Amino acid sequence: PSRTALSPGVLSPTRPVPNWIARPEYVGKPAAQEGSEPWVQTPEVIEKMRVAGRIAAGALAEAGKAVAPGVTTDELDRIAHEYLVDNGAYPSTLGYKGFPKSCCTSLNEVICHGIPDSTVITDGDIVNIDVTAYIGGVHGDTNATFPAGDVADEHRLLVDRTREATMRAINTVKPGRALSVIGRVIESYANRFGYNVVRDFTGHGIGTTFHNGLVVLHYDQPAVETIMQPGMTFTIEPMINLGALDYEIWDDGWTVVTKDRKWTAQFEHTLLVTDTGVEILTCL
Ligand SMILES: Fc1ccc(CSc2nnc[nH]2)cc1
Ligand SMILES: [Cl-]
Ligand code: NI
Ligand code: NI
Ligand code: NI
Repeated sequence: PSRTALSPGVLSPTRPVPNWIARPEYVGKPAAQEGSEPWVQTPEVIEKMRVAGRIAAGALAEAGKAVAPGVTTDELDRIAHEYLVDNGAYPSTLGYKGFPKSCCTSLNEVICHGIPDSTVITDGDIVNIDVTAYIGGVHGDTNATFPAGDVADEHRLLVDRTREATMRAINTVKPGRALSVIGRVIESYANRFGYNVVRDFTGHGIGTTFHNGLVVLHYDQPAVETIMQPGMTFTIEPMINLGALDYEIWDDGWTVVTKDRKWTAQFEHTLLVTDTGVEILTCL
């Protein structure tokens, strides 16, 4: 048997960032300056995003390595935070529209945007950790769902098939392809198992800004005319649900949970469209 429905715990004090680390503009402001930037990056921007992406990948791997029964989500945040700052990177979530931590930790029925807190991870949980680094004036964004101890077959297959859906979408990235093929591949794969792909949350262009206005749908909608072009950088980050798509937000205003409390899994990479195919920027 698995755990029952989560409730919110208490947050640790705000984690400090040394002053020599440049803040993204939106830290300390109610909203962010983003959503109207070019989608294709310059070679110099792409080189800085390789750095940001590899640091984020490091933070995710170190926090992921710690996922185990007994560990709290706040403990995962401390590991991510420290990895980012010791690498000279600002954690993009920290202060983003007031978000109070340095990564999102979303267990079980939490679709996304779980706030690291006193919540204790337990056997059979699935723990998504989503972390973004801001360094060299650019962002790199990545996430993965990690099993804690032995997970029930249905939840283990949900995680594995979500990771496979994500890799299948990434391997469709190639200049000239409609961006829509990503959602077509993800949803067709998910529907084999009777899963539902979340529609209200999407992937996004990313560059000097965290969400540059480019939207990447994870469901099938071929009316979108956008084509993948060399130099474009965006995320693929499908959330796939065992149950229905209906959701609710906690009183904290951030934590997004499935209304029927059935579990959900997500993976995410920041990608570059190259002249021949794709490069994953959030790689170790
Ligand atoms: F409003 C928020 C709060 C936290 C995040 C970081 S999780 C995430 N990574 N790609 C999309 N979302 C993003 C937006
Ligand atoms: Cl989002
Ligand atoms: Ni998000
Ligand atoms: Ni993310
Ligand atoms: Ni993202």
